Amino acid sequence: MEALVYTFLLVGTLGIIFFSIFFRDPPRMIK
Amino acid sequence: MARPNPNKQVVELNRTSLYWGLLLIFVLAVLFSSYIFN
Amino acid sequence: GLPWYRVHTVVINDPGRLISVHLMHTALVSGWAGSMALFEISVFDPSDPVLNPMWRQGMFVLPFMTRLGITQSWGGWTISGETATNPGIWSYEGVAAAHIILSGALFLASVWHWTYWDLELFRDPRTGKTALDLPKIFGIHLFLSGLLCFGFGAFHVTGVFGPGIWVSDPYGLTGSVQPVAPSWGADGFDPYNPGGIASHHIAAGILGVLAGLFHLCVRPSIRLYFGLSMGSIETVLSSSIAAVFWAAFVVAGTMWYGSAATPIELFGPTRYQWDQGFFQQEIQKRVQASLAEGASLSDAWSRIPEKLAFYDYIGNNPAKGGLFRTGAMNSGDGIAVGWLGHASFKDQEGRELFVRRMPTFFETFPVLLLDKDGIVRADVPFRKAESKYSIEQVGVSVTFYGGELDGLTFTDPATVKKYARKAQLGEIFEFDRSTLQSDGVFRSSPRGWFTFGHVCFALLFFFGHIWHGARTIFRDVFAGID
Amino acid sequence: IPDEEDEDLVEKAKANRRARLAQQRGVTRDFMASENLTDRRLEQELVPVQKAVYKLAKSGSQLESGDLKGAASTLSESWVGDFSTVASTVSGSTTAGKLVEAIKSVQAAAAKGDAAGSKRAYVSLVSDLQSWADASGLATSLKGL
Amino acid sequence: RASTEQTTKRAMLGLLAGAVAGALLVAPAEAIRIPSHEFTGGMVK
Amino acid sequence: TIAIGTYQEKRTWFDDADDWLRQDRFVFVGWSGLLLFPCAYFALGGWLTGTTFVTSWYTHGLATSYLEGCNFLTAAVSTPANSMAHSLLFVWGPEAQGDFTRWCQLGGLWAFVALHGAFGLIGFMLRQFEIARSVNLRPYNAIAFSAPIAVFVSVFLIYPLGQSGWFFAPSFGVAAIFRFILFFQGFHNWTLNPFHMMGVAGVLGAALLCAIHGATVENTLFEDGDGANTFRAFNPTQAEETYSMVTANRFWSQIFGVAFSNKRWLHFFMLLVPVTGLWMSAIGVVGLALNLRAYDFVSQEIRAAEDPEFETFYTKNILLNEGIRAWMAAQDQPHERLVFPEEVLPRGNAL
Amino acid sequence: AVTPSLKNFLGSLIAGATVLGGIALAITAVSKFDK
Amino acid sequence: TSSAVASSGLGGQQGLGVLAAAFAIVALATAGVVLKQGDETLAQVNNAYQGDSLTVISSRIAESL
Amino acid sequence: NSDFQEPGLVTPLGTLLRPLNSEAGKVLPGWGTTVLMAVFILLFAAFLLIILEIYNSSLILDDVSMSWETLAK
Amino acid sequence: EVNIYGLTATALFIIIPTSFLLILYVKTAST
Ligand code: CLA
Ligand code: CLA
Ligand code: CLA
Ligand code: CLA
Ligand SMILES: C=Cc1c(C)c2cc3nc(c4c5[nH]c(cc6nc(cc1[nH]2)C(C)=C6CC)c(C)c5C(=O)[C@@H]4C(=O)OC)[C@@H](CCC(=O)OC/C=C(\C)CCC[C@H](C)CCC[C@H](C)CCCC(C)C)[C@@H]3C
Ligand SMILES: CCCCCCCCCCCCCCCC(=O)OC[C@H](COP(=O)(O)OC[C@@H](O)CO)OC(=O)CCCCCCCCCCCCCCC
Ligand SMILES: CC1=C(/C=C/C(C)=C/C=C/C(C)=C/C=C/C=C(C)/C=C/C=C(C)/C=C/C2=C(C)CCCC2(C)C)C(C)(C)CCC1
Ligand SMILES: CC1=C(/C=C/C(C)=C/C=C/C(C)=C/C=C/C=C(C)/C=C/C=C(C)/C=C/C2=C(C)CCCC2(C)C)C(C)(C)CCC1
Repeated sequence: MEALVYTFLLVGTLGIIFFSIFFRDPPRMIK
Repeated sequence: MARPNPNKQVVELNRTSLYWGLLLIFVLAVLFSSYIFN
Repeated sequence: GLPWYRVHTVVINDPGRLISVHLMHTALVSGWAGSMALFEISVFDPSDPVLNPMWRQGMFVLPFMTRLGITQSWGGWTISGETATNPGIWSYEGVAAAHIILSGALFLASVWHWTYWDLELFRDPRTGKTALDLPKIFGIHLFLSGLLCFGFGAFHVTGVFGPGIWVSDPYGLTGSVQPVAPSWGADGFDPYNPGGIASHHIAAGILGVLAGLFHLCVRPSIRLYFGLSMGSIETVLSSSIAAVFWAAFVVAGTMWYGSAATPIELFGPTRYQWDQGFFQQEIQKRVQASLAEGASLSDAWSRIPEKLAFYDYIGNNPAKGGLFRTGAMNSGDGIAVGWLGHASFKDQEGRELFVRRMPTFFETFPVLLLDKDGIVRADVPFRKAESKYSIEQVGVSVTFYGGELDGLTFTDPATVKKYARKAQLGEIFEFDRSTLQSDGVFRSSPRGWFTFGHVCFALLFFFGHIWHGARTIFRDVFAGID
Repeated sequence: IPDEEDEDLVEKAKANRRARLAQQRGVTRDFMASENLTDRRLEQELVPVQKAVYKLAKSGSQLESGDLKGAASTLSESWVGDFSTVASTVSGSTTAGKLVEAIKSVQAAAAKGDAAGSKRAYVSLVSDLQSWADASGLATSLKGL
Repeated sequence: RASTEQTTKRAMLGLLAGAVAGALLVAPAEAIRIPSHEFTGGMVK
Repeated sequence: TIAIGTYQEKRTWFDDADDWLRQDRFVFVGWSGLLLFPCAYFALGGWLTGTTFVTSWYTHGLATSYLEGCNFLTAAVSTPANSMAHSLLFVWGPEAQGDFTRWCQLGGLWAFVALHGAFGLIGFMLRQFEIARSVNLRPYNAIAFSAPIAVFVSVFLIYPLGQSGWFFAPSFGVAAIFRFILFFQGFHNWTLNPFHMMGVAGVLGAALLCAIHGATVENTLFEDGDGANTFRAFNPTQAEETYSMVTANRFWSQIFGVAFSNKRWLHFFMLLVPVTGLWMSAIGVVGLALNLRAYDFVSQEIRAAEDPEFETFYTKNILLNEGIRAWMAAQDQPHERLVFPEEVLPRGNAL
Repeated sequence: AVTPSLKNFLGSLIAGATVLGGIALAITAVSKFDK
Repeated sequence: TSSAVASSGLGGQQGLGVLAAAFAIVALATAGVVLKQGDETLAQVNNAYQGDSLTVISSRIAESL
Repeated sequence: NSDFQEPGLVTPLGTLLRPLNSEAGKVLPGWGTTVLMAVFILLFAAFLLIILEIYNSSLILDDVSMSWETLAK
Repeated sequence: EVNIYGLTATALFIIIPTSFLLILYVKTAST
């Protein structure tokens, strides 16, 4: 059960990283 | 029910703040899960 | 569009909403007190008060109720192990229910003050704008606090109207809730003297009143008014954070080092009692006195109460613990059930050997049986290592005096080795480990958890004091105005 | 980390823990007396029982001869209640009930005719009180102040 | 036993130490201070 | 009514003192100076004297001084003996009895330096506040320094206070600090504590931010100078910034995936990372002060004990800690009077 | 009774008062001289 | 005049009533504390001396019959 | 706004307690009683030092024993 | 099902802050 929890947490971190990279709010404030 | 309070603003959270918070909570969970489960 | 961390600042001006918010916080804290009281009462096991006290069961708020006079319970039991016939209105359950009722009443008052925020009381007659006369408010509040402190010191602790407080013997064998007559001389300043409490709560009390009067009748100087920015509500926040910060360190230090307000019979022994051989020295002095009086060694060691021997055990040391070793002490090494007795080790020659006790630092310590001269005479190799002085070779034997295994002796090396490893922890003891499924690692007592939490909060509140003082002194720069 | 061991006499120690707890009271009191300290915790709830046992012993001594009917008069001079409440504190509503029943019964028997029945009831009461003191673990402290 | 075994090297080293220290202490202080005069000399507070 | 402004009353001695203190000279004294310059001075002095003449022979059984033949790396100002548990070690206190030589021998110089240094840190933080107020700036440097002062307070005062005495506080020296580090590794498993992990992340990320920011700013500069050297093509009175934020943002958004778009947020992040890391480290060491260490991983210990044929790097670290403790305790803690025979000293070949 | 430690502590109070007075007199004298 | 009214009100109420209540409470409590510390420090109950007979002999008197 | 957006609600307790929150901002001329505050601060610092040294065993008095053994009086 | 309380702690720590942040983001995004 612990392995599943660890894998889920790591997958969630990776998904957050991916979303931040690709689905970020556009930076028109300065550009 | 007496008079609307002029001091009534609204909290606002842009997307970058959301990503920062989610990353913080998930990374803290990653760090502390092994210790909590022993 | 306030950020998530500047949200509550919406209450920084209107006093009514501030009062409502503070009422909500008070209700939450009181409800927590009641809920923890109920939870611990549900989990508490009062059958054994000698080998299974409060501090071994992980209780936190129960000792704080007991320290001031709450002993009985509606379940018929008492914190003493006796049975109560007329618990009365003021029991553990009664106190918890009272706190819950107060939490609810404060919640209702909070919602009322939130609804009716605009009150004439908060507008000064001149300029008709919201304002608080902070010096006079402080005077009133200080007057009330001093009055309450004096009342507590002269009516509750001294026992003229109240029950008293928890006083115990130096070794924590027999303690109870008794009146505490004030002590005024220089002996009232060592915090191991309970009297010093009562006297304090009188003296300070009186001064409070006087101080309050002054702060009601004398206005601050203009230089002080502008220097400390007494017109802003944020300077008072900074000062109050500093005060609670200081109090947090003071209470944490008293809890860790010990005082008359933190008896070992409610919160458990301190690590400095194990380091300095307090209970060990007392036990040895009693055994030697009995021997000089003339008596058998078994008889001399059978007149030491189980409680005193239990205090002389490293497992009860608050220092031996872990940050993530959660739960009560019973869940670490099991529920104590009996005292095996004092173990005396004798080699084939006949000279008595003494086991080197484990220092607090060492998570694991090698076992060394050494004679009265400090010379190592036996030990156990690390792990299947070549041995020159070993239990098998030197042929040491363990004899038990007092306790359950009174008069028995062992010679087989396996049992002597096991009891030698058990002995370095202090007095040998017998543990039921199958009830709570205890893993086998030492846990920390309420002392350690209290001290850790409050020192951490003290540091965080130092940072808070710095930040809020900076935001007070630099108000104009932060606001970007003249 | 410490291992299991502990064999299986843990059941033996845990089964009769109440008797050891009762017996430890005398050891603690002797420890305090030798240390020249004051218990100020168990002695306060023991002086009323001390006076009760003295008064009951005198009642028996002056009743056995049958020379005075005032046994009943001094038997219930507002001291039996204190003994009953402290005994209930020690044991609670089970042994204390028996002790109060016995003391009232012997008082009634003495008040009726001070006949052989009263003496038999007094002897039974003394035996029951001695057994209760032995069980409570205070037996070493009652006698001889 | 501990005792210095050199007799006259003390003065020879001390003269050089003082001569070097004077210059080495005056120069960097000058370099750092001149900008301090510049900054606090008309645009300060 | 009788209103009033600010400073509309007669002058006072305080006004003259304040005017003199807050002048414009080479060194800004200010009020905080009265607490900072003396204290800090003595601290430094103490240490230097401590590292030059006094010895730790009677406290630790060591020789730590230039007069005894030690380097700069090995010299130190050792902590007092464990017998002086938490005595503040005043020169006039019951221990030294007013004797300066015996005071130095007993180790009171360490307490002198530590206390005066703590008050010097307080004075320095107050000095930062005073300078910021004098120049009408937000005092974020005060918080950035609240970080190291918290670390110092924790390590040098709360840890020894929770332990048996000052003896276990760090001794002011290079090799002394290395001994402190190895002692924590052996006895507390400090590397496995989540809070030292957070502090390590903070510090390394701070270094990364510093390097990346410097490189990006120096490699997106605007060409406003004919010469091949770009340092002279700038004066403090510029109007526009000297580097292209748009180009840096695009570069780090195409190489890494995310990039800053706000100077204030970027520099505040640079401020935030180290402070948070060091505060977490301070909380961890406060926990260690009570021996509340992250050491167990109880499941791993149980599994390793059950079957010897199960070895993870955690178990090897535990064995290394056992070795460190056993082989160090003999001399690192002379007050214990420990004599471990070679038979019982842990060894790898005995596994 | 006045134990030696108490005497030393009182002397320490006197000495610290002297040091504070010295700092105060220094700042007072120099401030008055310059203004 | 707002401050005039406030000054009159404070000088009256918070100048007399607060002092009176504080003095009354402090005097009552300190008098009680002193009286109970100088008069009653130990609890005294029961009376009379009795050591002539002990329960054992009286019990031993009435078992033959 | 007029009188800070019309007068607030009036309650009997509000009128009773109004005097205690009316004179906001009133101050004394000059330094007032700051010297007494300094004197009391110094005395309090001395008191704190005394208790700290008593509880740190840097100031041994005859009456105090400073150990658990004082719990037996 | 091992360390039920640990699993509950982890789940709550992952859910409550996540739900709070998402609710705030949705509430502000309506503007
Ligand atoms: C300072 C306040 C304080 C103190 C000293 C204690 C002390 C104690 N409590 Mg109490 N408790 C408190 C506040 C406090 N509690 C509050 C506010 C609550 C309400 C939630 C409770 C509810 C509570 C219950 C329900 C129980 C206790 C129990 C205990 C005992 C076991 C030790 C412990 O807490 O677990 C060890 C502590 C920890 C593991 C916490 C580690 C602290 C780190 C620094 C936090 C890091 C958090 C991190 C950032 C996020 C992690 C995320 C991760 C979960 C995924 C001990 C006597 C138990 C007991 O034995 O009672 C019978 C028990 O059953 N407490
Ligand atoms: C008497 C205590 C006290 C009081 C009344 C306040 C009140 C205030 N603070 Mg201060 N503060 C305090 C203690 C206090 N603080 C301490 C101890 C610290 C050190 C950590 C700080 C650090 C601090 C900073 C750095 C800032 C404030 C700010 C503020 C204002 C907005 C509140 C806020 O952060 O948004 C509301 C915050 C949240 C809704 C987030 C809560 C999430 C937390 C982090 C985790 C959950 C907490 C948990 C449920 C309960 C913990 C209980 C524990 C305290 C025992 C408000 C006036 C802010 C301000 O106005 O300045 C511009 C600001 O920037 N405070
Ligand atoms: C502002 C500068 C400053 C500061 C903050 C300190 C602070 C400190 N010094 Mg340092 N020191 C300083 C300047 C300073 N010193 C200077 C200039 C010298 C050279 C002369 C020294 C020489 C020195 C030595 C040699 C030692 C210290 C020590 C200490 C510590 C003990 C403080 C103590 O008990 O003093 C006394 C504190 C007070 C007297 C507080 C003021 C209270 C006033 C006087 C109250 C008066 C009111 C009233 C009359 C009292 C009534 C009571 C009674 C008389 C009836 C402390 C960390 C000692 C230490 O701990 O080292 C390990 C130590 O050994 N310092
Ligand atoms: C990748 C490797 C790595 C890294 C990056 C770190 C990072 C850190 N460790 Mg380490 N650590 C590691 C591995 C690592 N650790 C390992 C493997 C071990 C073995 C267990 C340790 C054992 C260890 C211990 C035992 C401690 C740390 C601490 C720390 C923190 C130091 C904070 C600081 O600056 O304190 C140093 C800074 C101060 C004390 C501030 C005082 C600064 C004063 C005011 C300056 C004085 C003026 C001076 C005279 C001016 C001269 C300037 C001149 C030098 C140029 C930091 C988070 C410490 C910590 O923060 O704990 C709370 C600590 O106690 N770690
Ligand atoms: C090795 C670690 C380390 C050192 C040595 C250090 C040193 C310094 N940082 C300062 C500042 C700062 N440091 C900051 C953030 C940080 N600093 C960090 C880490 C360090 N910073 C970290 C990790 C951060 C991130 C949070 C900030 C934000 C500031 C400043 O604003 C300030 C500055 O202006 O820098 C230019 C200066 C403070 C001057 C001072 O002490 O005031 C005078 C007080 C004194 C002298 C009293 C100290 C006495 C000490 C405690 C006694 C021991 C002294 C002996 C010499 C010890 C020797 C020990 C041996 C091992 C060598 C000084 C140059
Ligand atoms: C008035 C002080 C003037 C400066 C004196 C010389 C300073 C340099 C000292 C170098 C070490 C030499 C040994 C001196 C030490 C020494 O010989 O003391 C001895 C002296 C008296 O002790 P006796 O020798 O009489 O004791 C003998 C036996 O009876 C002991 O049981 O102790 C004191 O009265 C306190 C002296 C403090 C001297 C230090 C002054 C600084 C005090 C702390 C200031 C705090 C300021 C806080 C501000 C907030
Ligand atoms: C209305 C009312 C009522 C009732 C009420 C009630 C029943 C209440 C309850 C209440 C409650 C029942 C409350 C509770 C609360 C709780 C709380 C408030 C908690 C808190 C917690 C915390 C805060 C935590 C924290 C933490 C943790 C988690 C651990 C460690 C870390 C930290 C510290 C972070 C009635 C009907 C009777 C009547 C009328 C009034
Ligand atoms: C006695 C004492 C005191 C005081 C003290 C002091 C204040 C001191 C000071 C001191 C000091 C103030 C010292 C200084 C020192 C210095 C040094 C020791 C230096 C060194 C240097 C070096 C070694 C260098 C090297 C180098 C260089 C840089 C150049 C070239 C290269 C080389 C690397 C070679 C008192 C009475 C208060 C108290 C008690 C103690």
